[PDB]
Amino acid sequence: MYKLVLIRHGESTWNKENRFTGWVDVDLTEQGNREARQAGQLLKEAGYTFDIAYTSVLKRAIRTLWHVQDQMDLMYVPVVHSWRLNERHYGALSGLNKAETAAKYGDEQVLVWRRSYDTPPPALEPGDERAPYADPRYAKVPREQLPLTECLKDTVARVLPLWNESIAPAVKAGKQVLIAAHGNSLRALIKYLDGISDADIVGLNIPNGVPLVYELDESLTPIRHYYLGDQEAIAKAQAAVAQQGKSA
Repeated sequence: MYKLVLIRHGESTWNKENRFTGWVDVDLTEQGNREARQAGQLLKEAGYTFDIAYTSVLKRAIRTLWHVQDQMDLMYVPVVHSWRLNERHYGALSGLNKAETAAKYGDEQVLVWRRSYDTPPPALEPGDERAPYADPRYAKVPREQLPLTECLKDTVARVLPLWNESIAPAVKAGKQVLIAAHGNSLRALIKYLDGISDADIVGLNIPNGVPLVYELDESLTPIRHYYLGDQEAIAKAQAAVAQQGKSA
């Protein structure tokens, strides 16, 4: 039997301004910093330790890891930073206000864009400032593998290699692993690990900064999973995540 812990980054500046983020590299707010610190305390008090962590190349996930490593006294552990754990790419929605966007296109359309399995948001133009091609983070990724937008199904295809080739072998080797990442990239990994159907993944929302522990059998199949923390604080967290709602 093995344990794997997962954590969405703490509140970001764009979670607060209610803007679709994707691969735009925004930072944590003070509240997001505190969420991260608190997740570290919670794991330290529960006795958890880690031998290795995996995260994205986006600083909001990475600063969340930093805060967890700091409160846990694990600043020395190996960290693999991978573009494959990047938040699902939000195309030409990136930067737009989610409420103003539901007001223009329909609340339905915005639910498709945020939560469906296989519908992509509209794509960036290839010369959009926000396209990834000049970014040194992705200098080694061949150009055709880089998205201008992504549906969740693409996020799954992009995450699995890291899991098959690196994270699964770490877990089996006996390493105690933390993955600090993003709402939708974690939705995607969970969809694979739990065998959640295309239909059912629509409703899964993951709150900011709450450790989520998978217990895995020897074949890496989930036995159970649970959040750590106040179950009330977090039902409220997931209730706020439902903010694809139009404004006045």
